[PDB]
Amino acid sequence: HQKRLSAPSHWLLDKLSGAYAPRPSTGPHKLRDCMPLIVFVRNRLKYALNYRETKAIMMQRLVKVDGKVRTDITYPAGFMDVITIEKTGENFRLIYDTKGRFTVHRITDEEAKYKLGKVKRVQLGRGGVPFLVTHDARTIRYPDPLIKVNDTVKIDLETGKITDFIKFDTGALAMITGGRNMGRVGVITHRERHDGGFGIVHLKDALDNTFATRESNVFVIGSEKPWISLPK
Amino acid sequence: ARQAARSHDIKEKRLHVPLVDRLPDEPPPRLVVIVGPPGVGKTTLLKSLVRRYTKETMSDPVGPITVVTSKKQRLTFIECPNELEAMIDMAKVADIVLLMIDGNYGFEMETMEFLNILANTGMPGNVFGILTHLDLFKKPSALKDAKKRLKHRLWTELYQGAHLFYLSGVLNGRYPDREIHNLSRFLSVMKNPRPLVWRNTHPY
Amino acid sequence: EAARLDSELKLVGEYGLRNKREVWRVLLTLSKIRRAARILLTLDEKDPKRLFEGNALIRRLVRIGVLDESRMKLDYVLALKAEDFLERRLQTLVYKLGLAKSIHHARVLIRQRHIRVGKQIVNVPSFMVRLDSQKHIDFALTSPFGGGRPGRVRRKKAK
Amino acid sequence: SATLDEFIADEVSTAPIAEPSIGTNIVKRGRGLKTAAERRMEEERREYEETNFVRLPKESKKERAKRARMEGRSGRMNFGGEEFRELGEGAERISRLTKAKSSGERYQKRLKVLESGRGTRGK
RNA sequence: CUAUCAACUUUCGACGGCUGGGUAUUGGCCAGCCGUGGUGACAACGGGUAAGGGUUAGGGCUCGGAGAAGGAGCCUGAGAAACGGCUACUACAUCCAAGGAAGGGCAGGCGCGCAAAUUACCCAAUCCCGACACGGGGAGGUAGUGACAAUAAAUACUGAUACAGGGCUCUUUCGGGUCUUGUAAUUGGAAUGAGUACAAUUUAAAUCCCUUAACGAGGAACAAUUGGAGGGCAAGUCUGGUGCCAGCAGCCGCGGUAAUUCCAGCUCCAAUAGCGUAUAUUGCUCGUAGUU
RNA sequence: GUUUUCAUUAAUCAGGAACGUAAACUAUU
Ligand SMILES: Nc1nc2c(ncn2[C@@H]2O[C@H](COP(=O)(O)OP(=O)(O)OP(=O)(O)O)[C@@H](O)[C@H]2O)c(=O)[nH]1
Ligand SMILES: [Mg+2]
Repeated sequence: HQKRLSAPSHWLLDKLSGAYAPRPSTGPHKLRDCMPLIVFVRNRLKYALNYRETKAIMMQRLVKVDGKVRTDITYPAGFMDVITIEKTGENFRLIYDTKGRFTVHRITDEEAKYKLGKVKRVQLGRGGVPFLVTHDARTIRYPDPLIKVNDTVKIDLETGKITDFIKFDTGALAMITGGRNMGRVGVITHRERHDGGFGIVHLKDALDNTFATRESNVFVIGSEKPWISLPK
Repeated sequence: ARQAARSHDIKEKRLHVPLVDRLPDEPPPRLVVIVGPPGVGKTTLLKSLVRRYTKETMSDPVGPITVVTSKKQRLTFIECPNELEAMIDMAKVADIVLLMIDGNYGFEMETMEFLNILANTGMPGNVFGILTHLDLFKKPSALKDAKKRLKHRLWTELYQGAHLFYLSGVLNGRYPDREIHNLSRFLSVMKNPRPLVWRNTHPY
Repeated sequence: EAARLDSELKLVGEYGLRNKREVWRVLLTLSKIRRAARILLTLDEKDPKRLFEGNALIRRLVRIGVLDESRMKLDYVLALKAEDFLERRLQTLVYKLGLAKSIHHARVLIRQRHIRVGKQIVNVPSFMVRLDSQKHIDFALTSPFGGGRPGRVRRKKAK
Repeated sequence: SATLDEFIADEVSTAPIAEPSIGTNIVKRGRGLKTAAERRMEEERREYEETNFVRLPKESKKERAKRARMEGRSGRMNFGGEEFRELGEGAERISRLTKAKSSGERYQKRLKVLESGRGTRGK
């Protein structure tokens, strides 16, 4: 039940939606790194007008998020969730811009079929099996045995299996998803360890601005290989 | 310094002439007149007030009606008929006055006559303007204009900033319960009557 | 004082004003503008504050049509006056454009909604008409001097 | 930077500024004029009523308490169509911006006048 | 902030380490065993009670302990020592057929005998909770009062004719200055917003706003006020006194109240939907701390 | 006055200390 100004500055609200703002329900993505489905439908896309209209869209099986039907209105969809609407025949993708806000991208089924997800941790689960945890809280059982931490994975999204992976690399272009230099698509050119907590990388854009961002806030997107269509 | 000035002004406002109270320890019921022009609904307000207090639907209430309103004090309601002899008889009698004005029609000579008869004879403590027939209106801008002009004329008549209640409809032949409930909120909690010299010397 | 009374009476007579509150209102806004001009003259020439703020003040006064387009110095902005402001009022502009016979006729017309400034009719006679908007003062289309219905006494007489 | 921004748009930048048709920026039969800042807000209110076309409440008691108190603490005044800003801190930025923005032919004549004996004497 | 606070802790263990208990877990947190500590003039400790951070042109905007009559003990649940319940004691207090039985808040008015803002309407938007599209929300939004201020400005505009000869001013006054001014005169034109108001619209339903057909001005009215200064009056009244004068004044007079039409609406000044009043006011010398 | 010495010893007074019949015309200049 937070106010419209206490809502974060990256899912935008104008002077229109009242003094209050919806809170995202608990789910895969975080609270402050989130776009709820009602803000995506009626405050960003404007396929709806009111809360009851958004409910009348959501309750019938017309909005699918990451390939599954998401019914509740304030479902969290933070980063790179393909959002398939079949009556309009569109699939939107959530990326950022250079200023630090949410951006929507229209696309069809060929790029809508896969999800590029960053690995959070690799472990040995119960049954003596290695399993893999992404930032979408997707756990994949029996992964490829080189996919370590901070590697990204092309998730199939019709079975959910691994298809390809991109390694953490000095020389692979990356996207920033946090910090004071948030949302700046550039190339990882250096990486400093700082063992004892909070190591960094040094990263430059396409046009020569060096800056240091933390290896938590980084997010690998591809060496050149823009596997998701960043908007031209 | 200005706090001392305002305190001195209020300390001079509190003062009056030291007249004698002459009120017993077990006081008699305070007398409420229902005065107004003919056809304004004094008997209807009498029925509605006695149903609010004692829950008894009187089909024809006449005479004084005594009613227990608190554990210490009680009231009696008398409706003045439309004759000047009764109005001049009860203006020297009334303890609190319920003075009825006929809404869209405006002020009447019987209302002004009783107001200045009461002021010349002896001014009691509480006179409440009750403005009725508000439902005989079509434009609710004319309604608030009539309420404003009748409030200001009544304030010129008796004193500035009086209590003027607005009783809108007639639902069950009686009155609206919420409107008469706030009216009885005002006439239920009470203060001692004003020390009038005629009532404090002569036994009535 | 008799000087103030005769001055305010000359203003109220020469421009058909209602009381001395309108005169004091204009004198207050004139004193505010003139105080800003004196504060900008306090600084030396070619200070950037004086340069841009004085250019803003002079362009504002020339655009609202009080100060003449010939003289554009801050000394003439100091030499401004209430006769120039009351000349820029709407009621004297109707009288000078000749839609009305006298200034009290002009106040009467603006009150009962005959003239319009540009597109919308204007109900207030103290409307500060700007220089660009001075030309478009004319009778409205719903007025019997403009057109439409022949009007009220005309209708009662023609019945 | 308020007075400085209007100097660029009208004197420096070669681009024509949109002026309204004359009667359009009159608020309530002449009771006020809409200044170019207050007019630009009024389109922003209107341009929000065709996007998903739900109507608005025309202000409220809590916004009117705020914006009419803004006149109480400001030295602005609107004498005509224009605004007349006070000469306080808005004038000091004009000085504060401009300080960071500022941060062998001779010998021949001598031998050509040393050759000729002399022209004449004192008349 | 303070040394008119230099010792403080060991006065509920004060600092450890070992062992366990209890906790969701670490931990002198608690219990057994022993060791000698710990802080402090670099300002501990005590005392005073007057209890900001981020967003950076700016202002704005955002965030920020104890109790449910009083102690004591208990119960649920992921989350409470809920105060929601229970038990006992204590303290009020209610019904009764006198055996018994249920219960512990805010809001409002008076607070002199003399006074001044609604007991208004709805979840319709934004938001929240549930078996769950429907059910439920004391946030929120809508309306009403208001001369405390503040904003805009109605109560009239314009002609013709007739008649009167004076109007105005001052330094210098039984004098000078200037030349068109009137009238309760007779008539004529238009303009109309306050109000009345069919509708439609606005809205949860209404109101306001914007649109809007139809009416809506001659004074004796659609009725401008608050102060100040001054003149004129009787077969009236009062007071003074070397007649007729003077002063204070005068709703009051011979008759007459359906009688009277009179200064017929006296003149001037100031502010004008505002304005006034009151009060507050704006013996000598030496000599120490100290001082130069 | 000297053809005399220590070179700030000094200035001012809180506190304090020693001495003890009257009145009635009035940096220089
Ligand atoms: N619409 C409306 N009608 C009313 C209102 N008050 C009274 N009435 C009606 O007016 C009629 C008058 O009746 P009463 O109130 O008895 O008249 P009264 O003057 O009190 O009694 P009397 O003095 O005997 O005439 C009644 O039939 C009422 O229904 C009101 O507020 N609105
Ligand atoms: Mg009766």
